[PDB]
Amino acid sequence: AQNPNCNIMIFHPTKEEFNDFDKYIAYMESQGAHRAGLAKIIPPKEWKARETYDNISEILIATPLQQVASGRAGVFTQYHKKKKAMTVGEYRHLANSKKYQTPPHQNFEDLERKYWKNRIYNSPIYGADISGSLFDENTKQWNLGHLGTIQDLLEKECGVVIEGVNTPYLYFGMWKTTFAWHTEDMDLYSINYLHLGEPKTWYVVPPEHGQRLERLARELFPGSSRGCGAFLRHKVALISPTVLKENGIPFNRITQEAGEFMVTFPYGYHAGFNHGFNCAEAINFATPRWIDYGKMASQCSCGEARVTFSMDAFVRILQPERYDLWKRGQD
Ligand SMILES: O=C(O)CNC(=O)C(=O)O
Ligand SMILES: [Mg+2]
Ligand code: NI
Ligand SMILES: [Zn+2]
Repeated sequence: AQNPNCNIMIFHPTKEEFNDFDKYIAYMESQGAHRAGLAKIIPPKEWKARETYDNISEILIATPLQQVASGRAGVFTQYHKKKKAMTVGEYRHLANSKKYQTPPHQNFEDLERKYWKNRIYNSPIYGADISGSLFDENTKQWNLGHLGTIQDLLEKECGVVIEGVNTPYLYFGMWKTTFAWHTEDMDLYSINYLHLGEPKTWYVVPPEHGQRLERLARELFPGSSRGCGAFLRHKVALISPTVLKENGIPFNRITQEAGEFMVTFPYGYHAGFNHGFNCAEAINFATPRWIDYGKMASQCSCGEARVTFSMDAFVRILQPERYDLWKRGQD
C-alpha cells in the first residue's frame, strides 16, 4: 500500500505532465497521495496563471463576512456577520491596517502559535465564496475555470444526464481568516490555487480516519451534535492541533504559498487559516473514484447547511433514500 502513514505529499510535475489534469490526479493517487486527504502541487516553472495581478482592485466583495468566535482558544465556533460591500482594493487596505494586519513574527511556526493563542480575541473579515476566476483564458493547463464538470463525470460513469453547473470561487483573506473543519459537499475533491499574497496553513485528517474526527467533534460540540447528525456540514467548528494531539486524532499540516495548488481528496476533513492578505481560487471536482464516496456522504437535513443548486441532482441520483429528507432541509 503506498503512503501507509498518510503523509501529505508534494508533487513537482513537469510541463508535459501538466497537460492532462485527470491523468495527473490519477498518478498522484497511484503514489498514495489521497491517503493524506490533501496534496500540494507545485506547477512547472514555465507555467503561469495569468500575466499580472495589477488590475484586480475593482473586483467587488458584495458580502464580506466578519468571523466572530465563541468558545476557548483551541475549541471554538465562528459565525459569519455580514458587512457592507467593498472592492478588493478597499479590502486589501483594510487587511493591511493596524487593526487587522499580520503581527511581527519569526517564521510560520511562530505565526501558527500566535494564531491558535489569539484567534478567538479578534474578528477578521473574509471575502469568501465569490463566483469568478482569475485564470487567463489562454492558460490551458490547470485552469480551474476549464475543468471537466462533475455533471459530466457522473454522466460518463453512471449514464445519467443531470442539470447543474460547476464554476470556481474566489476567496480574499486576511490575517486570522479561518476555514472551519469540513469535507466538501457530497465528499467531492477540491482544488485550491493561491493566486497571490500571504500563505494559507492547512490541517487535514486522513479519509480513513475521518470518523475519529467526527466522534471528537460530537464530544466537543455536544449541543450542535444533538441539533444535527452532520453538523460539521455547517462549517463553523474549529479544533486546534494541540487538542487533536491530546485526543489522539491523526492529522497533518502544511503551509501553501502563492503560486501553489492544493488538492483535497474525498472525505478528507480540512481546516486552516490565512497569514495575511491573499487571494485564492477553488472549485470542486470529481473522478471515477469519487462516486463511491458520493453515495456514502453524510448529509445535513436540519436546515443549516444550505447549498448550491447543483447538489440536488447529486443527492437525487446517488442517495435517493435520503433525498426527500435532505430536500426538506433545503426548503
Ligand atoms: O481557502 C479557504 O478558505 C477554504 N478552501 C477550501 O476549503 C478548499 O479549497 O477546499
Ligand atoms: Mg479590477
Ligand atoms: Ni474545502
Ligand atoms: Zn445540520
